[PDB]
Amino acid sequence: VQFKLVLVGDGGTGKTTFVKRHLTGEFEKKYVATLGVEVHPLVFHTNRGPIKFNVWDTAGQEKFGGLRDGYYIQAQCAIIMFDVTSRVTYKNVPNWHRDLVRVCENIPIVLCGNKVDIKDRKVKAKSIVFHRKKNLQYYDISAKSNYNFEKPFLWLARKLIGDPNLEFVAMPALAPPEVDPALAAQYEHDLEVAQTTALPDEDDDL
Amino acid sequence: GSMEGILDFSNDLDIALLDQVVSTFYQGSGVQQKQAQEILTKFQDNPDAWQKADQILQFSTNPQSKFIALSILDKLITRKWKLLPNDHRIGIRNFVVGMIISMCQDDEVFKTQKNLINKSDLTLVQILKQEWPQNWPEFIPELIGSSSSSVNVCENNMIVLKLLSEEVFDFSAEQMTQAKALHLKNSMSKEFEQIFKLCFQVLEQGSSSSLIVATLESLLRYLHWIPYRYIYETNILELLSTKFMTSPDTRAITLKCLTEVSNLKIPQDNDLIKRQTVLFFQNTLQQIATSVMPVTADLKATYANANGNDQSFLQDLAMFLTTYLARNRALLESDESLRELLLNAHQYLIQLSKIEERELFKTTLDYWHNLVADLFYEPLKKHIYEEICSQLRLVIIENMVRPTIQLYKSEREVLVYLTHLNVIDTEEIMISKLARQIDGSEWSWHNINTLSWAIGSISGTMSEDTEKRFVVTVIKDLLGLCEQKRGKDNKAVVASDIMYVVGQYPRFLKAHWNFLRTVILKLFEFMHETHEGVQDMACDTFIKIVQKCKYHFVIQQPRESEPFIQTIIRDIQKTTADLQPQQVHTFYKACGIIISEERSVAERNRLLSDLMQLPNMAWDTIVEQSTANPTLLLDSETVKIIANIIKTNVAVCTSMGADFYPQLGHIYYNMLQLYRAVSSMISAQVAAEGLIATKTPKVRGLRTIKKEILKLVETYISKARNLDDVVKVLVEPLLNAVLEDYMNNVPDARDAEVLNCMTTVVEKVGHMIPQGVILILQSVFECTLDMINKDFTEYPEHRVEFYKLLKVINEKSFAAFLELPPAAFKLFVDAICWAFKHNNRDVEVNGLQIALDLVKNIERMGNVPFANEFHKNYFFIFVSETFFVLTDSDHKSGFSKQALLLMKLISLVYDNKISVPLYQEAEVPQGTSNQVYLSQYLANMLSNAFPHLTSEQIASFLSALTKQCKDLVVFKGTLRDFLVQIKEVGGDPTDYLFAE
Amino acid sequence: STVDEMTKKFGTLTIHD
Amino acid sequence: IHFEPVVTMEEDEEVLYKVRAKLFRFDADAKEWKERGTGDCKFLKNKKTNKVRILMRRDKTLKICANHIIAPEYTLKPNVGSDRSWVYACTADIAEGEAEAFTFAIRFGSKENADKFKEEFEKAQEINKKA
Ligand SMILES: Nc1nc2c(ncn2[C@@H]2O[C@H](COP(=O)(O)OP(=O)(O)NP(=O)(O)O)[C@@H](O)[C@H]2O)c(=O)[nH]1
Ligand SMILES: [Cl-]
Ligand SMILES: [Mg+2]
Repeated sequence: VQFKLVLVGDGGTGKTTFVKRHLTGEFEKKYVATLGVEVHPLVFHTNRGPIKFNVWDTAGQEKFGGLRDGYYIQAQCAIIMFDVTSRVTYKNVPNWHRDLVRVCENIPIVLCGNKVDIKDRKVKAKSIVFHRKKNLQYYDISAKSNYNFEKPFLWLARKLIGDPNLEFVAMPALAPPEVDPALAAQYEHDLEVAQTTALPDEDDDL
Repeated sequence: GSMEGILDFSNDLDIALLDQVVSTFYQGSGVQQKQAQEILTKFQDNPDAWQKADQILQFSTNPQSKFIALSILDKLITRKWKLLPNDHRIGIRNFVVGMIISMCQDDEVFKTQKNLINKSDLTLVQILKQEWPQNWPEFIPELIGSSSSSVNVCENNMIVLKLLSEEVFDFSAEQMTQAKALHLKNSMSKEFEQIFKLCFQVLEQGSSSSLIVATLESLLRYLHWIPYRYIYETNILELLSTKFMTSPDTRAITLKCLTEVSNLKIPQDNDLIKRQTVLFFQNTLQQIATSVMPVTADLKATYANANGNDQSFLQDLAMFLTTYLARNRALLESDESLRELLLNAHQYLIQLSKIEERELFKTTLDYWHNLVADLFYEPLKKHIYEEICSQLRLVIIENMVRPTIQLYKSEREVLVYLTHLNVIDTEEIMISKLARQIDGSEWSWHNINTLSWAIGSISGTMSEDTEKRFVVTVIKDLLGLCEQKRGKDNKAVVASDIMYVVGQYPRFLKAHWNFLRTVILKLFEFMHETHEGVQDMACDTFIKIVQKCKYHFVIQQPRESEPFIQTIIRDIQKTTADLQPQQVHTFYKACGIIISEERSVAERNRLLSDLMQLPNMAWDTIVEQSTANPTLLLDSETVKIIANIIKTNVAVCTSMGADFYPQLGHIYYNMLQLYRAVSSMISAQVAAEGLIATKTPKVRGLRTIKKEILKLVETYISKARNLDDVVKVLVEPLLNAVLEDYMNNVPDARDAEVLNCMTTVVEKVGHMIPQGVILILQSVFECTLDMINKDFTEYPEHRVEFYKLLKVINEKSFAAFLELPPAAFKLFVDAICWAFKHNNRDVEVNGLQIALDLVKNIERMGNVPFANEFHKNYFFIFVSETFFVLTDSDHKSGFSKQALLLMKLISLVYDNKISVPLYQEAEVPQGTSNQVYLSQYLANMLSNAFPHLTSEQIASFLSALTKQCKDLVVFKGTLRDFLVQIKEVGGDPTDYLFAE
Repeated sequence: STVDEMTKKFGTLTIHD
Repeated sequence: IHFEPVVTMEEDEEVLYKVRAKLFRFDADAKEWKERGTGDCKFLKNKKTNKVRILMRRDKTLKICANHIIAPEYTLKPNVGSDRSWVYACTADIAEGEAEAFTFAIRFGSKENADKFKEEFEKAQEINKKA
């Protein structure tokens, strides 16, 4: 049970960072522009069984657009992303939506306003109304603070499975194995480096 | 690998190979997929791939391959169409039109390859945008003709027309020049009478649902721009509001059409028009009640069940009802025969407002705000809606959100209006709701929180006597509810809600001192409670009440022996003993609010000294100790003590501002000496341990001391009223303590907060310290610029504060830049342009404003050597650098300010405000005007930067741009037109005559 | 007096059984 | 009369310790720490074997970001930049399936919680030494 998801939006809005957070748990602080598209399987465990999203993370920068709307063919769901600290990225939401629904004429779509962790918000909550007439779900999100970061996938899972009571559930925790004096020095070397590399974001609550 | 064969154009294109790449991309996975992706992008981006497009479209059996072929053609049509030999243009048109016909004639293809047909229709529309109607006057007539021979062709023609309308009226503003947009809009308007006839015939006769839906979809687009007579002088409203609301396949689109009809430009005079507007609403609501669901239906449950497209339909119904009623409900409020319709429509909205869906609730709430505001002001209206409003009261009270912030303010506003409209009804609902908390029928943490937020939200709406009875009843009932419950968890929830309600009724507190004192003393008790959240709630409520009731803490109340602020300060140690540092600072800040209400200077200063007794004693001690042994400052406990002392001073200074000066004077000199001592320790640690030292807890604690010292000085100076003292007492020791330390630290040890502190100093007293501002620049300018001029990412905070500082220096003490040696002034200009190129708005905006202010500063100097040399050296640098970010597609966020700067620069020459030739004696004949030279420079600059533009395009653009340099709106339109034309070949140079 | 009754009651507010 | 009426794999473990934390893994080929998850870190004692493991799940998604025995050989060591974190080597973690080895760092809300974690971590190492 797998579903193709296309993720679109202006360059710099956090599409790749958002997916990476879901794939590995990491927060990538650097902006390395996506070239064309990157495809990543993403599985969630639910009370209806596993659901797999084949996430097509597309490029938002025009000079790296690749096949552009060719990526949308046979998509079964989508996320449109903008950046609440950048008004132009919201101004372009209708353009991305236009190109998307010309190819995908009746799929569930989530509109996400990312980077709500930043104090100086520029796209105010009351300005965000494009989703209303287009029947898109909307969420404030932050890939950095994880605010609402699961909601886009939870909502899409419920639409794709047709079950409004679907919930994410705890994946089973298999018993871990137990525990080579020849590598005592190789690990103490990697450890010495790790100890002397400062952990990031030491001011965060965690 | 092998798949790369399609990239070899010397050989013929093997279609079967193309599909293996295409299939591998779309249906494959992992490494293979990634490889085919890169191969397809390279194939698609080959500037000759379009030549191989008709091959793919003719011989491929894969719909995705043909889609990609059309994308390749799209790139050609939209960017290089006009460069082609005319034969290719005619040929491309012919085999797109022919392909579309063939696909529509094969019913199996028509129904199974919708994506490919839609892509072909859009490609056709791209050709129409290039060729129609000037080179294709028969398109619309021949389209209408072909429609009659086939339902499939007719349905697809509705898709083409839908896309054409979108491209011309909905998405032309930023994609076409103004002239081309107007040309296509007029052309569609010229032939719409024929288009509408076909559309109406289909709707009136057609029986194919798919054809009907496509026709209605195209109608939705037309309603954005067509004149209202096509809607009101035909029978189309009847069809929309009856026939098409009955079948679910047409219901969704028809409702969207009727929503847009509710927005048409319509005369407000004709009483027959008003009848038609009433009639289609009546018909729509009748169809909903008979074919979809009755007024009584539980839409909350239906929406939650999420069957089929029920959620989208209920969303669309909310949009229809709110849109129509916001504009037209007055049409239904006077006629007795329309009263049931008016109230049934509002009852559907009541039911819709019970749906659990945040964004839909905000849509209905926006409407309710519109209604209850009008009922509050408009004579003789509120009685019509009494039953609607009574239900709404319950809806908003039961969906109150946590004081999300925007939603609460919206809910509060509606509920305040509703309370004024019927205060008795509001009060009875709230007391009843509280009864159902006490009897347990509706009890829960969520439900009692929600009701408490609602009760608190209407403060100020009742008379003081009614409010008194109401507050007493609510608090009594809540107090009994808390006693009734068992367990800290339950009691904490209720006790917190009690304090919330109390803090929302300051009018009550001000009138009942004995009660206010009891509340405060109870909050002080809660400050010893360890249950999670209680202490935060107690401190937050404390400062909230103080902000509103401070006057009653600074006067001596009857039956009391002293102002209560004295009593608070007497016991402050016991009261806060169990609080965390942040909570202690909130407490002290609240005391500072009160103390600043004392306008007897000697009493206020005495209160200030007494409040600061404990921090001052702790301070005096570790100023002695820290001095006798700088090793202490490595003791994390001493460092934390120091930081919390300074943080306490910041908190009190935040609330007292100018009144804080006596306390600042108590610590100021020893505080700056501490700043130096801490500074030496940080440097010593980095020297002994390396840059990694700055990550250690020890150095981070030391830098916190420096940052809080800077924040304290910032906070006071930004609020100071006596600026002579700031200049004569504070500034010199401050600059001596911070500037050299910053300049002579390695980059990783420089505190960006130094720049922020200097910005405040310059802002507040910059005009009084010209030598100090020079010293600031000398110490921070070159060394900070070197930190941030290698990339756009390193040292983000220094970046932002750096340009904030330059901006304020340029505003308040521009003479400081005049003293810079020529080499450093050149770096200043480089720094400004460097700011242009940032995508970071927190830098780009300031960079453009500095540039604009700098040009203005220069202009203000008049005809003098420095201004003349400035234009000779830098005028064209600023012109060209601004043009670069305007046109590079990577700084669209700054367009408005880039345009302003450019218009100012051009207007300088246009008004002969530059007194010297901008050229060199040898470049042009003697006597040449700067106007002529500016146009020649810009013509040559644009020709080399955009070599695909014709000389005529460039000349016409510049002629229009310079003519319009006193009209920003028009100037910006010409820039936008230029940005369109640089994306394609062969743009029409007459486009730049649009304004003229 | 109704305010005084409620105030007395408020004075005994507590969150522990 | 008779009226017929209308018609994780942690269950067998004991929770010795539970604390909110943020887990990092060291990417030695990029020389930087990468977050692996934030959530409740639990020491789970198997009731049959009396062996203790660390099981940690991400908030909301509840996906496992740590699952490995608290081996008595492991040694918690401080990170240069933190007084509320521990660094240690793990030779067999199965959060993502196949047992890999990792250099983990785990950070807590306070030095106090980090020191408690240390205490509990070593107590659990003793538990696992006996079994
Ligand atoms: N403060 C903050 N920064 C974020 C957030 N999400 C992403 N970023 C940052 O935004 C920048 C761009 O992230 P990225 O994922 O590459 O954006 P993108 O939409 O994929 N760009 P592209 O279309 O070019 O691939 C990164 O530096 C990232 O750290 C967020 O939620 N908050
Ligand atoms: Cl007051
Ligand atoms: Mg990306």
